[PDB]
Amino acid sequence: SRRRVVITGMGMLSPLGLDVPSSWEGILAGRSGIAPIEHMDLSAYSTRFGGSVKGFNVEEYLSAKEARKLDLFIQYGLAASFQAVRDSGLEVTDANRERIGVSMGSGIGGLTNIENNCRSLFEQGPRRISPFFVPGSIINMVSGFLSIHLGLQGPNYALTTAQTTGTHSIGMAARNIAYGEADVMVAGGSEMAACGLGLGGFGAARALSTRNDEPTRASRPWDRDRDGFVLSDGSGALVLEELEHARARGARIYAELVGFGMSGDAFHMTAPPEDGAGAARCMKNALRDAGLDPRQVDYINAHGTSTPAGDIAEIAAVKSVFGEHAHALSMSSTKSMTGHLLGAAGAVEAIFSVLALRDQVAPPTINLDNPDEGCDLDLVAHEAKPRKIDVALSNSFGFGGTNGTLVFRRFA
Amino acid sequence: SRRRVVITGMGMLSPLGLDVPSSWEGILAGRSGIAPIEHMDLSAYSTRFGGSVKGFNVEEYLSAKEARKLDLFIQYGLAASFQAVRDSGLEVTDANRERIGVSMGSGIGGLTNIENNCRSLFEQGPRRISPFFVPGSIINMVSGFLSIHLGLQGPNYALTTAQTTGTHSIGMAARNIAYGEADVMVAGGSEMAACGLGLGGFGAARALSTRNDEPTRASRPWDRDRDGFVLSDGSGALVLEELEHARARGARIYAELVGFGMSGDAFHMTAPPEDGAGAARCMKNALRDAGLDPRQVDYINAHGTSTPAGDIAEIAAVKSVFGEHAHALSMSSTKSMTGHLLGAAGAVEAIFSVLALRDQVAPPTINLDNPDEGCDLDLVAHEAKPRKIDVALSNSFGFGGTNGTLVFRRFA
Ligand SMILES: COC(=O)c1cccc(NS(C)(=O)=O)c1
Repeated sequence: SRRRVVITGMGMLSPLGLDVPSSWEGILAGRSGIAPIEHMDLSAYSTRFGGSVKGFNVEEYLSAKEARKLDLFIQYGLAASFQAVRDSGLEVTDANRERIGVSMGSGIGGLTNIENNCRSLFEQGPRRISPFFVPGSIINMVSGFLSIHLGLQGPNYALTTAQTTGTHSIGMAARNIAYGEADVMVAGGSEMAACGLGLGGFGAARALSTRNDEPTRASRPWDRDRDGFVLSDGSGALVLEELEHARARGARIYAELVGFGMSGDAFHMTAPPEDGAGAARCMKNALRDAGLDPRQVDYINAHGTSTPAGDIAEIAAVKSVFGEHAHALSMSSTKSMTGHLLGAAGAVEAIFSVLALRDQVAPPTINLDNPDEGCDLDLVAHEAKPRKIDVALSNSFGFGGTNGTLVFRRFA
Repeated sequence: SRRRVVITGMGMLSPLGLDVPSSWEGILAGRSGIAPIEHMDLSAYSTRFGGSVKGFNVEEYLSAKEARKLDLFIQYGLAASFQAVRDSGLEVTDANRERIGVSMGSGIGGLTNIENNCRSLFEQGPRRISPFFVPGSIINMVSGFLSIHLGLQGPNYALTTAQTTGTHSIGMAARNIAYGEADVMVAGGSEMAACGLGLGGFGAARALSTRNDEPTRASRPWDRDRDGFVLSDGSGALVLEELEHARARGARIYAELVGFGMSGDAFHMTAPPEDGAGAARCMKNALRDAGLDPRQVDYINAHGTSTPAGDIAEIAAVKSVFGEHAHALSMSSTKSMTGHLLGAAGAVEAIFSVLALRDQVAPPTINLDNPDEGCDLDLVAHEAKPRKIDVALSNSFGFGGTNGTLVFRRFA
């Protein structure tokens, strides 16, 4: 019978900071982490900026010897996972190791590593392919390398549901705990798709902002002048814990995870439907799961990708789910500042939602100068809004029309 | 209390055939799907063979427009899903479409398209990358495209847990039904890693059989002359359905999925431990989930990959779990014949496990000419064995020490 799941630990790499509090500081100040990309030459690309992780030192977590074998996406997952576990103060013993698992997801996984090894194969032949290519690049190795390093013998898996990976990864880890399969899960995602194939691939789709000359203003969710999403890199991890297990060890509890919703648009491979019908079905699943009256929802951390079609469909989905109460809650897209971390977006945004609850403040949607046709909600334009937040909601929407919703609330 | 989950439809592309009955005819006759890989220069490669899908006609499934947009691994999963849905007799309606979801996974995803779009990027630059590169290539697009073609609005996701993908996909789909989030799920996996990056990547780790001279004898699980796994292509898809829902529409029920177990080894990135302690915990977990005593098990579809470390760890884990019953059960590796479909291994093997229940026969381990040290179990060497099978287990172990077990039971 269903058990309660709380957040005891969190960890992060974002374009705004090398940890949770440095990133959060940035969210509330309305700072941008978007800048021209330097690790490669992008003069042949229509988009030349992104949300880079700045000054990451992997040797704060791992040996240079192991780091050399692993794609940045894994290094980012491990970094945030280590932060989360440390921040929970949990000690892994023989008594508990079978009851602690991990679910860290990614959309694309180790694409830099695959690109480079493709370069070696086409330039020099198959004998130049790294022996570490596969285990150093595949999406499930954040879960595997984390389990090897900490000795987690619990459920060990990884989702790839594109831009919804983070939300789904957290939600299903919660179901693991709630229904007895584990007492603790390390959950979230990591992405690093800032290579030629990513910026080029999203380029060819015409899916990205091309505001090369003002990169900090490019991601402008619900603004009339938005021209696509901003590609960003990073990681989010949370320690999810069964409540009594958290109590029994005097764990500091940030919030409760009360509800998780999934739905498929069954509409289009890449475009969300204009109405947000699938997003609406997903949010309703989440509220029912949480046993809530929708008027209890105080903050929504929107997906808010800064795409024409994506942003407007959220507004419809929300108005549709929350009727007149749509006008009373506060909804923001932190992707105004971080950009879109793809498979990591749901993970870092889950953490912002939990810190919104702890600090009783809605983060801003920056660059929202001229809200677009029908974008007439409290979108927290420009500046953080101190306010009462008892129940917070994090949405994610991805290619394949795959939707995920997380519901958190204050815990007493 | 939990809802019972049965199998009402199954679908497959394998190296043994273009559907289930053809595949299963191969398995029981002990035929091999392994052969030199064609229309592809493997001169510079230590491995020149594997399990191809022979004669696949995607225009039976998709228009040529929509098949050109999609990586072969998506084509293969869609073919298995469409087969499985057809095989179930299920009718999708506005009344049930919110209760039908998809969890089709992949280990590696769209390598072939990454290779080809890479060729474009290096030779000619980023402007030659396909607009459909990203959505044509990412692992969740079997779930995505299937949901769009059939109007499935249920839980829509994808796992990627390396060689455990297929087993985890089916188990977690079963969970979605058992606990009332869906009444039907299409679950399993697909893979097409028979490109340069795949043969090269697994080549570079010396993980592959190089018995180039006798490709049909290369896969020889538990035989003393084994020298690594054979790389194979294809897909498996099962329609999972809540029992009362199947019964109401008078569906043919193949068998019941009664148990699902997971564990992590927390040992090595690619090698299991010697004693299979992790696989042991995973099997124990599945049998507990099924309310089953180990003595009740009759058949095991092994992971049985034909690696030296992997084949022997599995024997130790079967001896540790089953003790005095370990020689009475029958355990064969159908990879002896199909080779290793990686993410799709668990799905076609769940199907072979369901048909071992239907037809009351253990598939052979072919090539088991000389059992190795301590490989003294009933491994069904050379030839299919008719016998009593009430309960059958399917095992999948994966890079990152990610373990998954499914327990099937006869239905009446
Ligand atoms: C996966 O383990 C569970 O116990 C469980 C129980 C109930 C529902 C679910 N849904 S999910 C997490 O697979 O999306 C899982």
